[PDB]
This record gives sequence, structure tokens and C-alpha cells, in this order.
Amino acid sequence: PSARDILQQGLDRLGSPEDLASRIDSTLLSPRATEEDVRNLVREASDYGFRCAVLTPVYTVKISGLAEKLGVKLCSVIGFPLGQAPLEVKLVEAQTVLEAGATELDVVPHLSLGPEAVYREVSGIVKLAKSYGAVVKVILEAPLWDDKTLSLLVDSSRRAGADIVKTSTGVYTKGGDPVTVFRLASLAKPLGMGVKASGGIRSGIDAVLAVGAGADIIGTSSAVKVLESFKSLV
Amino acid sequence: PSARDILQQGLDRLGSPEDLASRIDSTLLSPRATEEDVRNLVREASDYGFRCAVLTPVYTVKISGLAEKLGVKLCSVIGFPLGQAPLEVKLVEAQTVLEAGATELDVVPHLSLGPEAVYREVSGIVKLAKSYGAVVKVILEAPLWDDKTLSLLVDSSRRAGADIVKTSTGVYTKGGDPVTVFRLASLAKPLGMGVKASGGIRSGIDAVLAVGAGADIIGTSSAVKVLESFKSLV
Amino acid sequence: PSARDILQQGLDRLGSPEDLASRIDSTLLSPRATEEDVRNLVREASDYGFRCAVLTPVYTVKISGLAEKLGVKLCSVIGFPLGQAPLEVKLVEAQTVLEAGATELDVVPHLSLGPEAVYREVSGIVKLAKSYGAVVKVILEAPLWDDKTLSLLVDSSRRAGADIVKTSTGVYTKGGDPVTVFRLASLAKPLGMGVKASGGIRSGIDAVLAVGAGADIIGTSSAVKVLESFKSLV
Amino acid sequence: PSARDILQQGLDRLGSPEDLASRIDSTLLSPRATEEDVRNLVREASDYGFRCAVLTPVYTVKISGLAEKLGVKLCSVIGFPLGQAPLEVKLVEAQTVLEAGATELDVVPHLSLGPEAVYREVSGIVKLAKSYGAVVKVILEAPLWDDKTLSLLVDSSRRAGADIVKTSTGVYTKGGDPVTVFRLASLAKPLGMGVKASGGIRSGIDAVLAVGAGADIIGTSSAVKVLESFKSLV
Repeated sequence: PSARDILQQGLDRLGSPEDLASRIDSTLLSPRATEEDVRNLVREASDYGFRCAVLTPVYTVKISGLAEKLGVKLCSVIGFPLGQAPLEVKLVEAQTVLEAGATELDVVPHLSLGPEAVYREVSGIVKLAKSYGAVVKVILEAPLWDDKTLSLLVDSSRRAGADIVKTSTGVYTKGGDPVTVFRLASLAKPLGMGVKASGGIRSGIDAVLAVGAGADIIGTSSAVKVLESFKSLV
Repeated sequence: PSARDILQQGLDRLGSPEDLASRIDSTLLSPRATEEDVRNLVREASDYGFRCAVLTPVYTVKISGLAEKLGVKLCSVIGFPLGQAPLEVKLVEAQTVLEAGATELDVVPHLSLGPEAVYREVSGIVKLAKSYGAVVKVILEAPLWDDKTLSLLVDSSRRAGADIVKTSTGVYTKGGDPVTVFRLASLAKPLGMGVKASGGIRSGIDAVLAVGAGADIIGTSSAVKVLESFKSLV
Repeated sequence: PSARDILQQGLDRLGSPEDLASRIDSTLLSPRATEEDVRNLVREASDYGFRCAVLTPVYTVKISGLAEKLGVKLCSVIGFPLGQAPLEVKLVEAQTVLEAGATELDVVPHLSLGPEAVYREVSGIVKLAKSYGAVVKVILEAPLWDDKTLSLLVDSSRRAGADIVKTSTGVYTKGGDPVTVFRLASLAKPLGMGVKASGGIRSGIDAVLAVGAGADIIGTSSAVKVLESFKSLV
Repeated sequence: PSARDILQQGLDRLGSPEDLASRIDSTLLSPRATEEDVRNLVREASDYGFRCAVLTPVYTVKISGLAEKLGVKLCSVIGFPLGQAPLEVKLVEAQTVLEAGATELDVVPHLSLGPEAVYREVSGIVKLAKSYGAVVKVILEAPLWDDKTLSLLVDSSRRAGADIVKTSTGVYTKGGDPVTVFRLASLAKPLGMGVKASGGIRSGIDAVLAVGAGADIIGTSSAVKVLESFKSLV
């Protein structure tokens, strides 16, 4: 795609602030995040109509009550952000979050073990997830691998039953840029998988470019600012 | 302007690679730059049809012969990048480059001395530049000032007779982003002055966004990559 | 302490490369780390006589056989690096690594829930660790808190029965610098707890400075370079 | 040298705060620096006994009166920080500063033109400088070149009549670290040239390590903090 292609595609897909808001997974995954910050995250998600609230396992559970009351979908990260705890540990972690009402999981598999291990690991998590009717997004840290390796990873995710593939944890890499988004999307979309872009998305512009590049969902810890920035540059 | 506004404005103005190449001030201002590098810069500027080649005073002089032969317009930075040498020094520097054939000057005034001082100083080099029919672009390091102060600097530049105002040196600040570009453009355009965006412009998308925000000229040390990036994202 | 004080204290404690190597927790906690990399880490730990090898739960388990064969002590990070999975999850994770032979745990508690919560949580893993005669190092992300808050965290760690307190995860903060190390040490040592410095320790000089500031143990992903750098600056 | 060597050497040379203060060239070379900041720089230089005040040409001239009254030696940067204005322009610049009372010049030659050009250029500046009994420090941007090239540069400076060689402009590179300081010192000292380290020196510790590595003079824009940091770590 050309530069013009990505800009035009973004414009074709985001006609209104509501369109953008509906694609944003409002996130809070900071070592400093308090219960108060989490409450504010969920309330604002409802206030602005964001796709869902993304939290760590503990806060997902603690805030599930309020989220249910306000009708805010909850997404929890799993084995995040390093992803090198054993499969059993991630399942116990996913279980507690699923039992609490979380309907989506942003999973970090043990990527460095290779495509086959990722397939076996993700399949195990998707299995638990399906029993709750939960959606699984697989974080692939795309900036770390070449295309051949990213393809193998996307394919293992597909074969595992995953719905969406995510570009980055936003910790070890950043994947909110058009190039990284396109690298993942050019592989995921043909297979019918959704695409989530995350990492450094701070402006409405950043958001529109990511969508134009192929992202279906926008992950960001600055959801409100991204939305306001979309409406007005300054 | 909204995020959509700047994207659309960028698309409306840059329909072809030629349109882009025509607005690009291909630059080389590095402590590592060699004569060989400069020859390559000027030759490729000719190859790609870039707006001009931007160089330091010494290389502007050394390459003037080649530039003339290949029909490449030359632009020299003056008092770059700190701008705290006295006017007398800057005038001697400009005089030498003008004597060599440079038709544009990207001047860094002693900004921190205040709007009035900038007015007097720029009025001086503009007077000199005019005798050679050369254009003057005033670098204002926009990211350093609030809107009130930037307006004062833009106004002084206008009063002094300058043609264009530039967002940044790319050294002490980076002003290639849409917000910075708009901040300057919103003030300068109503006054009939041109706007040049510089600082961190590495992709074709960066270029299109800067133009959409109001930049007439794009300054970049990666002219070739920006152009190729414009044609193909990856 | 004065700058001279920390330098002198560092020199007084590290007379030989062996003294240094003996205080180094050779670490590998990367999303890119492969089994091969881990084998190399453990083998070189043996070669250089490093204090132990620090790994993620999965690799701690996979390498336990080799580690035992080469007589390399194993330390696993727990709930690393964000620490916001519930205690139950962290306990399962620790249990598996302890079952494999790990004798030390570098634990990341859910710091942002407050001192009291940290006390209860750490008391839990310490109880488990004790049944295996394993040592527990509590990561406090010192750079994130003021002295009053850090003191509260140090005190909770002490009350919970932890042996050592660690300055940082090396991910959300970097705590290998003398100031951070002293901030922690000034609080922990008077309480009889050990101090581990981690985050950005790349040179032998970084190591000596951290020890001079009060670090008993040095955590680093560049163990070999730190040692060689200790022997020769260049 | 070993890590211990550099720490011990620093301690041998900096026994008191006064020792450190006497080696510090208190600097202010910011695009934001105002006349008020400059006055404060000079007053404090006297207050703490720093070696001298380092300023841009314009401020050197504007503050010379006060500096003379307080007995504060003045050092001006020349052709700083890019160094690619012609020799004649730098001489006019050096002249105005010398005529004002500046007794030291921190010169940035056009390094990328090669050793021979640097020799011819520096000789020209040293010539003007000697007539005022002024000292010349030649900035070599050491981090940019290999040892062979740095040696050629140090030798051209020596042959040119320069007194001191400086590691960095602090703009295009940073040379306050032990490694970079040693690289320059191991070449300069045998030839009897002084050594100035600059770039990122913010702590008393940073200062002591640089001296231990061979720096005779410490350039820093945080002179007061470096000195206070030397006396007390926190």
C-alpha cells in the first residue's frame, strides 16, 4: 500500500468519533494503577462508548461488579507482558478472570519457544475461553520477528482457534505504527482474523493511521485523549 | 482542525510523488557529512526533482559548482543550529554563501533575546538576502514557546520581511509533527507567509501529515526514504 | 554519604573479579530468549562463578537438570514484571519452580494496592518458599515511590519475613544507579535485610558503584560484560 | 585501566569539593537561555569557585562587564555546535569574543573535512587566540570516530598549537562517560595536552569518574548540582 492508501483507508473507516470510540480498548496496565484509577477507567469507558476496558487480572476481578452494572465489557491480559509462566499458571489466571465475568483475553504466549509451542499453548487457552464464550486476542510482539516468523505465529494462532492477533504488549515493543500494523494485517486478514494495534497510540491521528493500516481494534492507555485529539488536533 | 481534516488536507495537496518531491528541501546537516556525501545529496536532489538542497555554509560553497551544473537550487542554514553568534557574524556567513550562488537561507535567530531583538536581527539578514533576490526562512523552534510567544515571533518575522517561517532546527526541537506544524501555520498563513516543517520527518506519511497541517515545504535528512515511503509503505 | 563515600565503599568491598562475580545474579528475562540462550546463561554462570542464574518460571524448569549438573543455583522471577496477577496465581507459579529445584525467588508483588496488601501477599509466598528453604527477594520498584512510601514497602517486606529487597524490575523502572540503591539500602540494612540492585547495570563501574551504595547483590543481563568491564575499561 | 583504577584515580585527584569546583567549567548553551540566566551563571561561578563560565558568543560579550567585576574567567564556544561555518566566519566570531575579554575558546572545527583541514583551521584560530593570551580547547566529538581517526584529530590539534582537547559538544554526541574520556586522554596526555570531558555530567559521581578517566576539566550545565551531588549523594 502507498502512504495515500493508508490515509484514505483510515478515513473510509472512521467517519465519526463514535466509529473511533467503538474500536478503542481503553487500557490501564501500570504498576502505579490504583483501584480508583480502575474505577475511573470503567466509568469513562461507559461515558465515551469505548469497546471495552483492558485491565490486569486482579483489577479485572475487583472491578467486574461495577463493569457489569454499567455494561462495560472487560478484557484481561494473561501472562502479560513477558508470557513465560507455564501454561498451567496462565490457565489458573485466565480462569479467575473468566469466572469474574471477563469476556475477552489479551494473551501473551511464550513466543520464543517457537510456532508449535505457541500453537499448543494458545489452543489450551482458547479451549478454556470458548467455554465462557470469551474472545481471545494473541499478542505476537510483531516488531521482534521477520515476516516468515510472524506468519508462522499468525498461523499457529489461527490453528489454535484464536479470533484476533495483537501487534504488541506495548512493553517489550510498540506496535501502533502503520508499518507494524500492516505487517500483521497483511497476514491475519486473509485468514479471517481480527487485528489489534497497540503501543504508543496517543493521538486521534495515530488511531486513524493504525486503522487505515488494517487494525480493527485500537489498544491505548490514552483513550480519552486519542478521542479528543481525533475531534480536534489542538 | 480535526484529525480527519489534516489527513484529508494532506491527501488533497499531495496527489503524486512529484507533488511531494517538489515540496522537499533535501537536507544534510551532520558533523559526519563529507564532501562525498554532499555530492550525493545534490545529485540525488537532481535525480528526484527535490525542491532544493539544504546544507551548511561550507558545503554550500564547496558544492555550488556542481549544483549549478545540475540545476539544483541551494539553501544554506545560517547561525545554525544554536543561533547565538552576533548578527555581524551571521551576516558574514550569509554573505559568503550568497556570493557562491545560494538562493535561500534557513536562518536561526537569537530567539531567547525576545521578539523585538529577533525583528531587528532578521530585518538585517533579510536586507542582505534581498540584494541577491534570495528567500529567507526563519527558524522559530516552535516547540519551545506557547502560542502567545510564537505569535510574537511570527509577527516579528513578518515585520522583518521574511518569506517563510520554519518550525524547528531538528536539533534542539523536532517540529515535523502535525500539532507543531499547525501551531505555526495557524499564525503564519493568515499573514501570507510560507511554512516549512522540519524535524523527524522520516516517512512519506509524516510528510503528508505535515502538509495537511499547513506545511508548504518539507525539510528532511531522509528525502529519498520519505519519497519511496510515500510510494510504498513497506 | 558523599560521592567519595560510595566510590570508596565500592572499592573496599570489591577487591577482585571473583568478589564481583560472586555477587552477580546473571540474568536473562527477554521475550526473545531461547532454550539455547538459557543453556549458555547457565553454563557461563558456572564458568564465571556467578552467584546464580535468574530466569523466568518456564526456563527455570526446563534448565533445572543442566543447572543441577553444573552446580548452578537457580533463581526464578515470580509475577514478573507487572505483578498484578492474584496471589493464587503467583503461588502456583512459585510452587512449580520450587518443585524443580529453584532456591531463590525474585518476587514482584502487587505494589500499587498498598503496604498492607504487599505485607499479606509477600507473607504468603515467603511461607511457601520457606518450606523449600528458598530465599525470597522482594522487588519494590523504588524509583516509583518517595522515601515514606518506600519505607512502608521495606517494612512490609521485613514483617512478611522476606530476606532481600530488590530495587527494580529493570522493566518499569531502572534501579541500578547509586541514588536508587542507597535510597533502598538506607532503609533495609538497618533492618537486617539484604539489598539487590538491578536495572541498567552494564559496566564493571556500574557494579562497583551499586555495591558502594549498599547493594549486596547485583542483578544484570550483561553479567559477562560487567565482569570483563570490571577488569578492563576498554 | 581497570574499573578500580578509574575509581581510585578519581579519588586521588578530588579530595575536596574545592578541588572539584576548580575543575568545573560552568556552562549555559541553551536556545532558551536569557540574559538573566547568564547573570546567574556568572554570579554562581564566583559563589562556588568554578573554573570559568562557558557561554555562547553573544552572552559572553553581554556578560563580560559583570564577569570582569567579579573576577570570573569567560570561555566562549566558537562555531558551536556543528562547526561548519567557514574559517573566516569563526575568526570574526572569535575576535568579537576576544575583544570583549574572553580568555578561553571551546572550538568546534569542521571535523568531517579531515585531519589536515582541522590542522589548518585550528592553527588559524590558535594564532588569533595567542595574541590575546587566550587558551583554546578543541572539541573532537570523540564518540563519532574510531581510535585511528581520533588520534589523527588529537595530533592535528597538537600541531596546531592547541592547549586542550574536548570530548564532545554535548549536542551531537555526549562524552562525559569514563570510556570516551579515557579514549581521548590515552591519546592527549602523552602529548602534554589537557583534557576536557563534557556531555551528560550531572552528578558528583559522574564528575569524579570523568577525572579518574583522565579529564582535567569538567564541562557541565549542572555545575551547582554536580557539586552538591559530590558533597551528598541524596
